[PDB]
Amino acid sequence: LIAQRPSLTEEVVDEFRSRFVIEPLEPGFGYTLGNSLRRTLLSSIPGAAVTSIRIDGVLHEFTTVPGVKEDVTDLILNIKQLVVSSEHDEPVVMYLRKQGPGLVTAADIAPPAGVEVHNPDLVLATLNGKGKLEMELTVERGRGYVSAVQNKQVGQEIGRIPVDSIYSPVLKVTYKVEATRVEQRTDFDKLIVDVETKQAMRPRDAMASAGKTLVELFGLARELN
Amino acid sequence: MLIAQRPSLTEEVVDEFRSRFVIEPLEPGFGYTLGNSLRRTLLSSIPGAAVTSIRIDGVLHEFTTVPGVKEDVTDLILNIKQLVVSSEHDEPVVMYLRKQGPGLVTAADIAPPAGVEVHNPDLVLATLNGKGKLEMELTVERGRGYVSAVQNKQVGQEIGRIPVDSIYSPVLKVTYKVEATRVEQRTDFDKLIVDVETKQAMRPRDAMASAGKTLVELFGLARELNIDAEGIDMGPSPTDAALAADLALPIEELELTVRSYNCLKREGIHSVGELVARSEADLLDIRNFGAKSIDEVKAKLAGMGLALKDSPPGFDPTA
Amino acid sequence: YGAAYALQELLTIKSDDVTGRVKVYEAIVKGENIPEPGIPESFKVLIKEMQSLCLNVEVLSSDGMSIEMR
Amino acid sequence: MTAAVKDEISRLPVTRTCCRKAEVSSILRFAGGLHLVSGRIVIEAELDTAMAARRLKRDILEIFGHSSELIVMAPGGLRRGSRFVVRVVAGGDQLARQTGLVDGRGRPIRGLPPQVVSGATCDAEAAWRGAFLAHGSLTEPGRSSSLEVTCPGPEAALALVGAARRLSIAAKAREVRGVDRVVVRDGDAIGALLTRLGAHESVLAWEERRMRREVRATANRLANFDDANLRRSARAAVAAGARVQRALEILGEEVPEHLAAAGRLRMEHKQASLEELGALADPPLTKDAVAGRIRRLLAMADK
Amino acid sequence: NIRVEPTEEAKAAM
Amino acid sequence: IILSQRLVQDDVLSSIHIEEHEVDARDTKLGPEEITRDIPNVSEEVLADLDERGIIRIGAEVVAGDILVGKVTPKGETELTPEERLLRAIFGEKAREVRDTSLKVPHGEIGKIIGVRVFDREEGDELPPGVNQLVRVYVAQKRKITDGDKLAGRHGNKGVISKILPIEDMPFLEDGTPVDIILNPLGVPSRMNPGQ
Amino acid sequence: QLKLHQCGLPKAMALELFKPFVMKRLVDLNHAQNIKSAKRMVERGRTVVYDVLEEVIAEHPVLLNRAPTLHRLGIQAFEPQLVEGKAIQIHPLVCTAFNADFDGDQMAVHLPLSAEAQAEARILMLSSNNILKPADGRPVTMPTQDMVLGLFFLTTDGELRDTKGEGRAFGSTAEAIMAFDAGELALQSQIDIRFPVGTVAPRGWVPPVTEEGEPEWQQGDSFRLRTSLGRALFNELLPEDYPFVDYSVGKKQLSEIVNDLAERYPKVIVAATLDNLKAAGFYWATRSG
Amino acid sequence: EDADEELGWQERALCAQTDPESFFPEKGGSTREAKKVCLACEVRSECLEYALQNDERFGIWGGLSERERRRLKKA
Amino acid sequence: EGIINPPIDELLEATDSKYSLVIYAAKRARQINAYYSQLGEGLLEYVGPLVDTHVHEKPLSIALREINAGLLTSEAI
Ligand code: SF4
Ligand SMILES: [Mg+2]
Ligand SMILES: [Zn+2]
Repeated sequence: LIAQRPSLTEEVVDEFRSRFVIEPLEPGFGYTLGNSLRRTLLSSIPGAAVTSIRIDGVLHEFTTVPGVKEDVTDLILNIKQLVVSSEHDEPVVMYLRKQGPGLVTAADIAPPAGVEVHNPDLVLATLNGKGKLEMELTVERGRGYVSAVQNKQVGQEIGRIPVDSIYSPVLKVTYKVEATRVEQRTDFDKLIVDVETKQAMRPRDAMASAGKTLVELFGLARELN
Repeated sequence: MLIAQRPSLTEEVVDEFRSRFVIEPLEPGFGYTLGNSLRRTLLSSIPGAAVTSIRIDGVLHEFTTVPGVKEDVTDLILNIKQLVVSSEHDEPVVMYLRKQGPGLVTAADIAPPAGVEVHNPDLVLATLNGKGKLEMELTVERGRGYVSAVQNKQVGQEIGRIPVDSIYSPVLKVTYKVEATRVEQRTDFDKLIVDVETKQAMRPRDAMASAGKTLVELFGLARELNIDAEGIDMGPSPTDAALAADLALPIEELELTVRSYNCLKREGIHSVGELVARSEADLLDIRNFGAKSIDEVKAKLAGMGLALKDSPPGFDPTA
Repeated sequence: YGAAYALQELLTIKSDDVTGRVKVYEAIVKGENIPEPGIPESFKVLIKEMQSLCLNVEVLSSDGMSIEMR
Repeated sequence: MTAAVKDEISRLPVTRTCCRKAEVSSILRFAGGLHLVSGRIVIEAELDTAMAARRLKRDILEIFGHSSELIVMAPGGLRRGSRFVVRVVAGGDQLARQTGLVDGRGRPIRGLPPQVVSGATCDAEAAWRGAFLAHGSLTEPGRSSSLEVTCPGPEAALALVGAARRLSIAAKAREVRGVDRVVVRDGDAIGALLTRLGAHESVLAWEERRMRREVRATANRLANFDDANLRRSARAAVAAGARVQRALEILGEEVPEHLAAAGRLRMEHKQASLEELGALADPPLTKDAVAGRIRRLLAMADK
Repeated sequence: NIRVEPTEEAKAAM
Repeated sequence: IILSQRLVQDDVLSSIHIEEHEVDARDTKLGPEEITRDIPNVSEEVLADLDERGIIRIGAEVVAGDILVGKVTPKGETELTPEERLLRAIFGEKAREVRDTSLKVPHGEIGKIIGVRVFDREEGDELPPGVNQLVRVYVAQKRKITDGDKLAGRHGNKGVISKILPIEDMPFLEDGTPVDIILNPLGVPSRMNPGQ
Repeated sequence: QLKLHQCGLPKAMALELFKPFVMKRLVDLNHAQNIKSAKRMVERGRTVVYDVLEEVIAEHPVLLNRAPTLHRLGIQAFEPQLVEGKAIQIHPLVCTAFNADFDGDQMAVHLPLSAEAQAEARILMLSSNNILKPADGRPVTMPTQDMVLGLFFLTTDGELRDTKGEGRAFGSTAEAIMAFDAGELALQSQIDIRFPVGTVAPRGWVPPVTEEGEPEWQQGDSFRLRTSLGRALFNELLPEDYPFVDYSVGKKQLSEIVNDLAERYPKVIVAATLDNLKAAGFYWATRSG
Repeated sequence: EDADEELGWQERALCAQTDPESFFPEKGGSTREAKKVCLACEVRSECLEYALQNDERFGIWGGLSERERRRLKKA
Repeated sequence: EGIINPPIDELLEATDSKYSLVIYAAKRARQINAYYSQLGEGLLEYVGPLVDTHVHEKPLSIALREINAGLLTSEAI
């Protein structure tokens, strides 16, 4: 019987990639913890995302703006990959305005205070000499994937276009267990969880949130006595 | 974020030592995140004590039969393995069984030393015929989970030692399943059912509590990375959520002696919370004091159970 | 299968019993017993065509008396 | 007094679904309430009757599909009532919405639900059954009687009056000190109504009582029916003397001089009025003194 | 061509 | 076939479908039919997305039962049953003598309005004889992949999606890459198409 | 996840099929004042309408049919339940009876109305009372694919497998499972397992351990057996009275077992055993490799 | 609530929960009861407007009798 | 629970075959439904149910439960 308790340490591979090493666990007990952490990370990590738009001269998705090279149904696919973070529990709004020829990168949006656009290099559209773009993007907070239909408000406007929302800052999570067989006359596991996030928060915060959620969930079983 | 629907855990009892717990309603998913974890923690993360090896007599390895006893070596080893014991010594402890003559040698004939106990004396270990003798030795020690005789084979060779599989974990069999449960709201809300079966020593509820505590510690290990990190908030903890109906109510009292209520109203007490704590000194020092008034603010004050000088919740008045 | 009532309702009060469809709808809406099926319209159309072919089709009761189907 | 009639009413078997829905709606509208909690709604119903609580519970569960609690904490709060409070927590919002208490996406409903009103006459009979079970009083201001039900507002009182009209009966709404009720003064109408509700044994007992008692000619008029009313208040003082004999069964607990003298004067001069009794005191004491003394004697002999 | 009716014993119980 | 939720998140298998609804105002014995938003007896809320000439607005979202084009057809003199006449007398709603035949979306249809094309016989359009006016309305909707939709490959391997699992609970490679589709191997050998 | 007597209807089809019943029910519960308002409420598709539908749909069988109807088992009565989608859900076992594949096939649903029709669809045409085939008498409601494979991989000999253990003695099947969870035992390795006093010894097994002065009984004899863990897990699916199988179970053996169960046991037990076999076969086919 | 729809001001009439016969007295009947009831109804203004628009000289609407409605309509 | 309750084997111990059981249960169900429909109006010969019921239970299920419990008898006319 071992009296040693498991301990966790962190290593940084990239600014948005970390390896968390947990050891020593009981034999045949690392895969379960790793998979539970992976499920929690990929499922229920809160974030912020765009939830609707409206353009100056557009009434529905299935049309095109004079002067831009993309349909209004491709701008939507381009702004779905728009990684943002928000601090206001209300539906914040930001404005995009561009005139003249050139590429409308994500760096051309004017976020208000408390919200950010974390990848100011995504290309949203390209305008010729006779085209101008003016639109407003609504930012909300949530978790998981919320479809456009669920984003429809009651009695909305004619020009409001709801959009699919992906409230998830975690990009790729994996794990691996090494059977250490450490020299204590016994065998034990060593779990290593590799976490990569999409440049919205560091993996440490994602792991902390997952741990908080799992602790809250298991507390109900703990207090059964 | 807020879960908006706190799950609940409910137990059912099938036998003396068999239970069936239900957790519901879990969010979509989450029936598999904490099902395999609970099962494995129950089956491999609870301390126990068990027999490690036995020394039947000065003569053995004649696996055909042990002289004097009806059964054979394998049946004897299985019967020993069924034994349930509890121990407190970290080091191995040796006890002896010295039944003699014809009859049925059972667990009650063992002579455990101090610090160890056998919880099922009625278990039958063998049958002796023809005035046979059975002078057996059992070594007991603590551990976790199931560890086989492999990993217990001793390089040092002793004539009579025979290692046996050790079942340390109190819980013997755990199964789980998940189902859909929601009708009012959207479907896909998970309900988790876990069937637990243990041995005579421990009840399923204790095993569930220990597993939950261990998992909570394990995941707090990771939550410590950044304490100021948002997660899924259950919100209304049942204890204080229920006790808010009587502990932090603005009304000091509803039914009580009018004299005492009037005296304490205009003296610096509005909500019962301000009075529950630091009661003795406040009632003593200031002009407002009473000898038998304690009976009206100590016993009858406990609308649903409460003593004074108790920490009150909601210290911020919701003015 | 040997299910006669299911077949009879599938052939009369769900397809052809003109006066039976409304009665069964009313019975369900008012929460009472479904009424007995009648005689389908297709049989009457067949008899009319056969009579139009100068054939003396007629239905007889227990005694040798015609019913005339209204 | 009334308890027997209410028991006869409640024990009666009711079959038609509309009548049961109407009775449940009426009982929930008179002697029940909504208690907003946690942003949702819970329904409570406090009944001062033996089994009508079971009747309401069963009717709710069967015709509406809900499960009740039936906590027997007394309604008065002093534990003396020993009367039953039935509660509905889970789904009580739907019970409130589909019983008629609250509808239209707005505040609760002041009077009876619109569905109980404008229904077959049997439905009005059910409405009276429920209303008379919730509250009620079968008073006898003299030899002829008068029903009474304290409705929770003028709208409910007027609705009950209208429902009575459909039963051919005569009803009168009334209000005093801001609390209002429905009164049917005529004794024959009282019997007619109490027959419709369902009670018959109680009807027979009331009919024999009033018929025998009322036939006491006193020339009507003032000073000839007024003296009859002085004698009727003297019979009320005879009931007070029965309370005094209840106090005697209790022994009165070794009462002091004043109350003993007052009780003795009341008993010996069983017909003398309070003023007349007071005139008999050695130090002439006013009607007020005897009034207070009888008040406090009744208070003491309450146990 | 049957006739269904509760037994005498069953009627009394209810 | 089992699918991943990613194929629904990223519109990998989503497609736009368009339908057209056509209605014409023609001539009748009791006078011509007209297209207008002055429908005889309709709660005003329905006539909210209709424009000046009674044709739904471009960009409006329709659901089953909605009105696309407002049309009124005359019916002439008729005799009402006693109950209907008594009810009308109660509520005093004078009959208009023209009923509604407006064009409505069929049952189980949704989508936005893409285009409205209207032809007038009095504007020189070559409408057939006895057709005063014609109008066509286009409704478009984007469909995502859902269970019941049929998928297939190039080797004659087809099947209907019977499940769409979350991304987390999908068999994932050693580096955390979930698989987007799971196919039964029992169908490969017996069908003799090892090409897949 | 369905049982042998259950089917899954999309809520649109269910609502359109049961319209009069739901109208009457929601008029009864005062969710509407009259049939006109109830009809409008159902047509507009409110929320409580589906809550009422979920309870008017209970214990009302529906006939499921697939054209062409080559034999009487092509029409079968199922108990419906609402599912979220636009496609029906069919238990995997009845497919063979319907000759139904899942590559675009369609089926039709009919609704019995009267008490006689419901009684016929409930007693005569029920799905779990039609195990055998009228043509020759062999079961058709039997595990067919990915279940035969699972129950075969489970109950088979370790010819070329990495059979580890092969000589260990276990005091119960729970201990064997605990040893298997750890990388110590194989699902097909031959081990000595002791069974409780409830199990029935294998058909044959005429000799117990040779004794003297005290015999063994056909039941209540705590007997050790040389068998694999997979065979014990398989036998934990059959009824409590069924003798131990202890041999490889392909499709012929499984067909014989199902025929014996149908002949010797009530219908409810047979349906429960079939569902147990279905679930276990799917699980172990997933874990088969 | 979840109704999400209103038919009009009729649904919010207090008199619906009260004796409908009290608003049409007979043979010398009184008017205090119905008039008192109307003064608490929220849609009283709408009821009076509807009564004036339809110009019906029977019953009492908006808390006014037929004679009061005539006098108001005179202007 | 559900449509498989009571079991067919137990029910068949009270009749001769499935065909007769169908008519037996159907007639009992019609009697129960008629009793419910006309319960409010004047009394009629219809009786039952003879067993504990639910809020809104199908009369056929109640009839089958009564048949299984042994509270009914079928004659020949
Ligand atoms: S004002 Fe009109 S709606 Fe209101 S209570 Fe009076 S009559 Fe009824
Ligand atoms: Mg096919
Ligand atoms: Zn009635």
